[PDB]
Amino acid sequence: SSLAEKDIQYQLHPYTNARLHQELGPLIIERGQGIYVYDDQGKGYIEAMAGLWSVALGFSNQRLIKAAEQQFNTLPFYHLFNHKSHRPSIELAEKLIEMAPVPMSKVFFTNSGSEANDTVVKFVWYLNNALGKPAKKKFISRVNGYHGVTVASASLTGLPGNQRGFDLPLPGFLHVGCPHHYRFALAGESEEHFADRLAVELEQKILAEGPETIAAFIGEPLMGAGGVIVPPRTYWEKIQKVCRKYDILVIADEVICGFGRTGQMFGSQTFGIQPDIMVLSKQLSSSYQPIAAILINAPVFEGIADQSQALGALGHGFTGSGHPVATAVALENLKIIEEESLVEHAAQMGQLLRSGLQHFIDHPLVGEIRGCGLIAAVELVGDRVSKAPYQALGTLGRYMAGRAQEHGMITRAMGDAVAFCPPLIVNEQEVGMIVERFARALDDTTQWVGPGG
Amino acid sequence: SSLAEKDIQYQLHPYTNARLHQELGPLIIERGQGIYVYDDQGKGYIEAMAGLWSVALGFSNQRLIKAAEQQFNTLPFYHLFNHKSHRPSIELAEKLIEMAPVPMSKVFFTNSGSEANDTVVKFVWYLNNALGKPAKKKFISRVNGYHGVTVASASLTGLPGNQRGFDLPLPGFLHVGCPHHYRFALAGESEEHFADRLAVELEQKILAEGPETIAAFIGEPLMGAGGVIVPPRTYWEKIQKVCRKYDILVIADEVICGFGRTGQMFGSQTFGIQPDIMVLSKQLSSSYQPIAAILINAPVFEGIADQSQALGALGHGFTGSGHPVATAVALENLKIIEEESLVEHAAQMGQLLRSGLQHFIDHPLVGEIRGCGLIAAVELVGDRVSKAPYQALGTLGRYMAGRAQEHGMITRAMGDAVAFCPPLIVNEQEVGMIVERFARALDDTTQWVGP
Ligand SMILES: *Cc1c(COP(=O)(O)O)cnc(C)c1O
Ligand SMILES: *Cc1c(COP(=O)(O)O)cnc(C)c1O
Ligand code: NA
Ligand code: NA
Repeated sequence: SSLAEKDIQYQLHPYTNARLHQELGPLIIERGQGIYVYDDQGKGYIEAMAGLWSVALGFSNQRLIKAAEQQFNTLPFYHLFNHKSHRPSIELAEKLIEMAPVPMSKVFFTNSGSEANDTVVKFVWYLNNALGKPAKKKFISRVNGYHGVTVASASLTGLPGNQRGFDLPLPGFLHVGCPHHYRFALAGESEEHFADRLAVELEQKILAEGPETIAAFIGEPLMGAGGVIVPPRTYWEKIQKVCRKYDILVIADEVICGFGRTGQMFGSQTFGIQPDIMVLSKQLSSSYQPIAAILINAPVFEGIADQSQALGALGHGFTGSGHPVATAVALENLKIIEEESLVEHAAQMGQLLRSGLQHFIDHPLVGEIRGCGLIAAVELVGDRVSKAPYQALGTLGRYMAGRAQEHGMITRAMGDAVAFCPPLIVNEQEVGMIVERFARALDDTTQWVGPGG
Repeated sequence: SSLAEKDIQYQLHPYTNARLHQELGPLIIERGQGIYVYDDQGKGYIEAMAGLWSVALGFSNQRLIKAAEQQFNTLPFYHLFNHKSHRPSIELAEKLIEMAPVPMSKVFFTNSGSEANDTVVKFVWYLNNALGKPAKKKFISRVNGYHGVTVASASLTGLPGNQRGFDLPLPGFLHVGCPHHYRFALAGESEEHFADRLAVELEQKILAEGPETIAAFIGEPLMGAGGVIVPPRTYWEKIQKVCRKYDILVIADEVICGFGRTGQMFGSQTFGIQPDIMVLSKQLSSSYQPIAAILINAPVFEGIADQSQALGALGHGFTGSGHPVATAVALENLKIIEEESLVEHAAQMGQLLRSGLQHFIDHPLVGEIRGCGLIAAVELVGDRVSKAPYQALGTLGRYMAGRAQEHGMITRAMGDAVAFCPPLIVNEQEVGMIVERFARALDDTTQWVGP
């Protein structure tokens, strides 16, 4: 049996058509270095997605690899249960609290972003029980938001592909509108008037459900997996006013935006969010180890702490919570981002990426070019006036991502939008090569469609 | 400014009283080797729990550490989404399918046991929707079962500490009896008659709820975190007959029993279980990396595969699913357990542990000694005739576990029981030292409770 035949025989793949997988088999990735990965045929690709929006320092950072070795040879596993602790969890918790964009009290560690958001749901229910508000339990999130895949975190998620066939969302998980002006604003509506209408939708949902029943609002500052959706001017200001009016917690899901993706250290800084709770993962460790972190402010911590005393202990934790190798690698990762000024470098490389894509702004298949910092998308359309797709919605995105792969670049299609999220270490020539491979894929796609006009 | 002060300032601890933590601070563990860990004052402890029921090869296995280094220097991260793959995920999936105790079709990888059980809930809902049985969605688990801490997996869990204050369980997550003869059998009742009554309870729950509404039954072959509870003779045979009668999936939660804990490779082998689905973690990697695995049989795969075609793709996955460093370490871990014959070594060390503890069967505070393979527990009581606690349930267990720590041994209290789950590499004199530190803690506890 070949390695490809064994893959087909033995693995159920995430985010894959299992029947199509039995016919086509895998694309096997063998090795990586810098911004590049190589398949088992020796073909090289720029990883323009940094894997899954995550590999901040690229695929061969020797400082992360040596940090792992040193921790393995000291203490390769221990836990944080029943007052037990270890140095790497303590030093990473200190660094995260001291770099937070608003005053924060404590860190709780998990393996995944999905586990982290699931834990935030439990901690908010625990808190409101502790404060004697047993009705204050409902969550509000947005259409096309992504918050993970557990029964609870996939209920917060607003992408139908995460819910159809899974009996989700659960009761008490509500959704308001996707803040994408290009797709959901009225003809001739300003960004500010769109933001007004979204803030009115939220207030009317709160009043309809009963304000006393609404615990929390969760959002990505900029929505990643749902299409690199930049919210309209004044959205976060007006949404937070409505939340503060009804005593609703604001949760910033920073799993993609965290650690320099949007032009500042946090999406909360870029978009003027003052959250009660932050969720972090992905670039936290450059995905070299599975780890996520929850930051909670003083009021959230004090209520949980009171209830943990009354009930004997906090009845929650994962075996891997604060894993000493994962925390050691994340701590070294954050030191490198600070020491090499990668937040400022990423902001400069992002201006070059956006300028390169903007040469195609009057192309007949280019509907919108969006992003900020070092995250971007180009949304393709069959018709710029109607914004209608070529053939079925998703046809241009799938064709573009296939052509990009042929031209030695891995990008991700989100319907008809193709994404860019390269490693923070990308250099000026490499940004040039990313835009060149985009341009070759667009030329291929244009010849296939034949726009005329 | 001290490391302990920083811990108090910045960390919320799992399974901890946060206010008591602000007063006492942490016990900081600095380093480990073999079966030992050491605190920041240089004091050494036997890790009689193998960390969290998990560190099978001990705290200094150089083969696992080199396997990690080699994978880091090749490909330190990639994913399995959208047909992408990599060698360590493929070779581990092959090894897990070929070593399975019943015929299995496919592996799906997660980071944690909690994520794995949560994923099994979603996959069973997805399957029954695919088969046109939209009502067949309810799960049955047991009192004192432990299946993890997500909103869904803590609903499967049967321990009140995991549910009180969290508004759990969710609707459609049902619980039948804990199969613990010492606590729940009627006066006189044999193990076989206890098993009969538990099988009748399950059948009556299924009929009361509507058989067409019941998707799955989940159980640990023996219950770990809920008290090291060995089920009575004939339990698993009779429960499986009832499940097969109403077309109910049997899920074996092997997160603790997996890879030689119970005297055979799997708890399913020890207890004669033929599951449709298995869940694995912990000893899978000796916890050197966060990883868990779901094994599904042919019928479960064929239904999920058809639905993934109809809906365009399987709308489920974790960033870390099949992480190449975690899969590389787990693959090397399973090779070592096989090459060093640690299933048979663990079985021999387990007989020594259980025979050593049995010397204390007639101690006035010992209610029950239980175990199988290299997992055991001693339950203390304030009165052997009534089986009543001293003061309140948990008072003896808290004091016992604290005295064991003073005597250089880390054990875990489960109410008034203390647990034993040492690394599989434990040697004969090390088992002797574990029993001796238990004995010193028991002497201390006896003098404390006093006349
Ligand atoms: C990727 C992601 C998650 C989920 O993280 P996993 O580690 O894959 O469970 C949650 N929120 C956002 C915004 C994400 O991008
Ligand atoms: C520990 C455990 C789990 C949960 O594993 P985590 O990795 O801590 O989420 C599930 N089932 C059983 C039987 C366990 O012992
Ligand atoms: Na470079
Ligand atoms: Na050491």
